[PDB]
Amino acid sequence: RPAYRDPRLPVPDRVDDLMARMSLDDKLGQMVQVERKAAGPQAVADHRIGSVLSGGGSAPEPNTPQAWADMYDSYQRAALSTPLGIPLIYGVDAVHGHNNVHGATIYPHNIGLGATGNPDLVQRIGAATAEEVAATGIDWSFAPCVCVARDDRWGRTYESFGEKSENASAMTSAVTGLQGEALGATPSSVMATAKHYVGDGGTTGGDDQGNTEISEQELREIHLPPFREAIARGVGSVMVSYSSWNGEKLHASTYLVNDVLKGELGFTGLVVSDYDAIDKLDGQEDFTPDEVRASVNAGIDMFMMSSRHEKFIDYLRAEVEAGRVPAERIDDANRRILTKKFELGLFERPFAQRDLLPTVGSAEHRELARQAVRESQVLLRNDGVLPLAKDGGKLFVAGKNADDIGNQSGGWTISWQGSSGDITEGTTILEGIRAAASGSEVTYDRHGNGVDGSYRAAIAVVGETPYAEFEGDRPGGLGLDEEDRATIAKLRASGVPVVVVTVSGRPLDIAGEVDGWNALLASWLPGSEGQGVADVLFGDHNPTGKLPMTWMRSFDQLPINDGDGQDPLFPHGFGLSYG
Ligand SMILES: OC[C@@H](O)[C@@H](O)[C@H](O)[C@@H](O)CO
Ligand SMILES: [Mg+2]
Ligand SMILES: [Mg+2]
Ligand SMILES: [Mg+2]
Ligand SMILES: [Mg+2]
Ligand SMILES: [Mg+2]
Ligand SMILES: [Mg+2]
Repeated sequence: RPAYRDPRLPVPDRVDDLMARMSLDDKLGQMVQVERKAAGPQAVADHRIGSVLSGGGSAPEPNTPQAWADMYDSYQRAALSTPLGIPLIYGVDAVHGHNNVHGATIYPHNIGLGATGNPDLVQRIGAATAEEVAATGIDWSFAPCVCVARDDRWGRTYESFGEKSENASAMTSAVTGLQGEALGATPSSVMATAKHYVGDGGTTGGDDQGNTEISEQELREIHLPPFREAIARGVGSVMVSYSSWNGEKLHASTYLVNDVLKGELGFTGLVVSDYDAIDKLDGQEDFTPDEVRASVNAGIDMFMMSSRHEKFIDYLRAEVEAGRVPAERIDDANRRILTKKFELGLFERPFAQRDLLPTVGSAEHRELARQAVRESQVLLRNDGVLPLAKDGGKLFVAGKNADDIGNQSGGWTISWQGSSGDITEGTTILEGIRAAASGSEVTYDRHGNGVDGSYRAAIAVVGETPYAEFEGDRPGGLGLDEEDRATIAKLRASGVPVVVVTVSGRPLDIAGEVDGWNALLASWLPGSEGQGVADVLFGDHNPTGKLPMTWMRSFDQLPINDGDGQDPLFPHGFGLSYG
């Protein structure tokens, strides 16, 4: 009988009726998103908490798609038992597939997706990702990063679709895939998150969580446009950045968050903080009442925290009681959060859609991922060695990234940082090479040992190991490590033609060596379907990818970006094909 329980009522009328019935404590609870390790289902319900997230690597046991759905439903049952029965919204980083879930499809990271120049493909990946997430019940992915990465030293360069605002703006089609045209319209609708607002790709030195020291014009012309496009597509959520703009923390920027994002850009959705982001406002651990006040009054609606939910609620209650946070600010945050819960259909269909569990890691989704692997490959040098024949002559394969699911997936794969090894279901690049050259003997040695002049070609799959966020900052350099250079030198010493394949999250500093390589193929972080690399190597896919970042002649040029007058090794948009 309460109007908010009427599923035929317009959403704003349902929101009005529910909020009319809420105590201040109910409203404070809705503004909390707590990490699952800090609060089980009962505690989430006891505090009337609005949201739970899994941080990177935060899986139930066992890590299976069914166990995630069970975990989600367990939290939801408790939330539904409260006096108002406001359903929980659950968030997760599903940033290249449902990447915390073992056996989920792992798509190329954003930088390779930007290299495809194919927004329709990115949209299809958003839709397939949303299906695999909705199978586990989770309602909300912290994706896409619409960050415009301007300094390759940044540990999140690979989460960026490219260095040009055009790149990221075009790829906000990921939002349309994840959400559908209308949030909640289909059962696999999953709320998307434009992140991180704003300027995370512009920090000085590419330092993660750093300071973006640029004019308002530069901020608006380079970093803002992808947010505008995501909003035009109906993005349900925007996540604020840890970084600063001209020394002002984004999480305290009333101007950028309230005045520009909510006001000028007219964003009507849910503004969420980054993880324990208010804690970092004063540079000291934990959050103070001052940090709560500053960030709530900046206009943020929901606060993502690793623990201390009861302390957050107590602090915010006191701020509201004292009038330092106006009552309308709490109501604005609740109207935005509850609206998305109603739009997502959570008051009608709160539980995991287990009919979708068979799609998780399904062949059709892996075929889509393989197509993204193919199109993300960027051919940068080729003297004729590529494409390799399927003629039967012996091939040699080497490199620490040749036969490693985890290395080819990079960060945010099962764990937060990612890791090396066979960490989820997929096909390695070496396995794709063996299958492409199905009539050929294929010798593999990580370090190139055993290669000789009897081989018709040697393939060295080198580059980075997995990282995420600040752990991936590289102020010290981006050259190949000593193993990669030793292995390539061993292969070149055989006199055999050498194909170098970079598995990396960004351009690497290779200008001093590249002239010795018969071919160079940039593969980025292709994900679980490594066979798409062999598709290009053997000419099944004539390379179509183009560089989404300008490729340095020297580490000393960073930051290097299209139009800055510097002379690059390869310019933005560069990519060879077979001719
Ligand atoms: O892109 C930011 C991401 O959403 C982050 O907030 C994660 O949720 C957290 O780091 C998980 O450990
Ligand atoms: Mg599907
Ligand atoms: Mg759901
Ligand atoms: Mg750093
Ligand atoms: Mg603090
Ligand atoms: Mg495998
Ligand atoms: Mg650049």
